Amino acid sequence: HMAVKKIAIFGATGQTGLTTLAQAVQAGYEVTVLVRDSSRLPSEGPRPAHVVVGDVLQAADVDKTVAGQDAVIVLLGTRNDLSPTTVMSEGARNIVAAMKAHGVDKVVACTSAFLLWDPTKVPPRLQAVTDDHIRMHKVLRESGLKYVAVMPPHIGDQPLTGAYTVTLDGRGPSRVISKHDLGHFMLRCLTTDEYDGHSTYPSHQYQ
Amino acid sequence: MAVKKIAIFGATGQTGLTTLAQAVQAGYEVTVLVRDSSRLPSEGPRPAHVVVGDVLQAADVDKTVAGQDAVIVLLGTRNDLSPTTVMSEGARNIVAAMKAHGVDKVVACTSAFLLWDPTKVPPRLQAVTDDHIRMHKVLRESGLKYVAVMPPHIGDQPLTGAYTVTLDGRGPSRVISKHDLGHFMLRCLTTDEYDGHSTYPSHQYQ
Ligand SMILES: NC(=O)c1ccc[n+]([C@@H]2O[C@H](COP(=O)([O-])OP(=O)(O)OC[C@H]3O[C@@H](n4cnc5c(N)ncnc54)[C@H](OP(=O)(O)O)[C@@H]3O)[C@@H](O)[C@H]2O)c1
Ligand SMILES: NC(=O)c1ccc[n+]([C@@H]2O[C@H](COP(=O)([O-])OP(=O)(O)OC[C@H]3O[C@@H](n4cnc5c(N)ncnc54)[C@H](OP(=O)(O)O)[C@@H]3O)[C@@H](O)[C@H]2O)c1
Ligand SMILES: CC1(C)CCC(C)(C)c2cc(NC(=O)c3ccc(C(=O)O)cc3)ccc21
Repeated sequence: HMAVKKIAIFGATGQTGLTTLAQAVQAGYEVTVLVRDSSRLPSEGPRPAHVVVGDVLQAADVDKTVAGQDAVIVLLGTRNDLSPTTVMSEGARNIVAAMKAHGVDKVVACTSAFLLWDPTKVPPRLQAVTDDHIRMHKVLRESGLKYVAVMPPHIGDQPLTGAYTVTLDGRGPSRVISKHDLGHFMLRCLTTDEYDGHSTYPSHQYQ
Repeated sequence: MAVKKIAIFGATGQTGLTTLAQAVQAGYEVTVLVRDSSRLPSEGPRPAHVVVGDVLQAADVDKTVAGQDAVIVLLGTRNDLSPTTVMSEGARNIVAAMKAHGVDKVVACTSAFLLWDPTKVPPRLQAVTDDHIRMHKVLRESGLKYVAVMPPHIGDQPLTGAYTVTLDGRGPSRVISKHDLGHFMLRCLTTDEYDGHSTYPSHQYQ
């Protein structure tokens, strides 16, 4: 019945991206992914409708990915690399410009629950990556787009439940969210305007 | 000192716009150098003088620095991904103009990266950070009374006037509102105590 039907997913080959992609395909979305390496997509796994091979640091590649979409999901990250980086904030800059040029309004983007923390209490080893989450959140907040700021705590390997808590504009009662539940939530944000302009912290107790 | 007339370079950026607004509200006679005056707000506080030009033309810079009591430098080129000298070349023009016109006080903003180990700088920001360093040395070698403002993350929180200022080192917090940052650049015009120092404004925003 397709109010939102065509979506771009950035970071679809990552931990959360892969299950977000699987869930999106099963839910009937027509998914376009931007991937650096097509081999990162599972050969047996569910196939997106459209693959763009390129880099989020090329405006041209982002433009090709955002063209014609109804909404954008952002799950960019640096895997376990804790080095100083601007890939997420610069990627978000390109995504914002592409959305504005192509008339896409809705962006659901994952940073981190550390953006709800006292900034001085972030573990030093995570500060470089958190610094770029901060830069990225500022890019998206200042864009004027309909931006849902997803700020998860630890991403785990527990099941899909669809039963997690969503805390608005503050830290939630648990310190973990499964990658499957986080992906479920990213997609849920496509079906409602209630989180637009808010920060959201999904979390759950797996039992 | 008795600072009434200031030039602002970089007035159309995010920090420059609120520094300009606050300077006009406080009563400074502000001159700005802009490439396109349509980039200045049509409403609210407006500067007293507008020079149309850019910081890479020594004549435009001389026209902007002439007659001033102090200079505020809010130049940026963080669009740049690879070696660039716009900021340091601009500071060279500004220093030459201040010397020619007898202007002694410069308050310039670079980045708190200049107070961190260089391995803290993200690779795609190293070029702009390298030119921040070059601009800082151009101003440190100046012999002019130079306050180096080296802020951390610049946020959009409302003005508080309650931030802390750390001297020659990093402070406790890691963010400064663009409004508090502009407030501090203006405060540097009212005192000698920061001259020849690096300054790190920061605050925790409830
Ligand atoms: N407990 C946690 O792990 C945790 C907690 C809170 C927040 N976070 C944050 O949550 C977000 C998602 O985490 P995650 O574990 O699901 O992600 P991830 O496994 O790190 O995957 C990151 C995705 O971004 C892609 N990517 C990186 N650079 C790219 C580039 N230049 N161009 C195009 N794509 C690029 C990656 O592609 P490749 O496959 O080519 O590498 C990958 O698909 C991250 O930002 C993370 O920092 C994680
Ligand atoms: N973003 C951060 O979190 C952060 C943190 C620490 C430090 N800083 C640094 O603080 C400084 C200012 O902050 P910002 O973010 O507000 O900068 P910004 O938004 O990028 O503003 C750039 C300003 O620089 C002027 N400019 C650039 N090249 C010029 C040229 N040839 N001639 C004349 N003017 C020129 C521009 O004037 P015209 O447009 O009229 O040409 C413009 O007003 C920057 O250097 C930045 O790197 C930023
Ligand atoms: C850089 C990266 C991807 C490396 C891997 C780990 C180390 C896994 C990681 C962990 C977090 N954050 C959290 O795990 C977390 C947990 C609870 C709260 C909270 O209680 O608010 C907040 C944040 C953020 C980024 C990262």
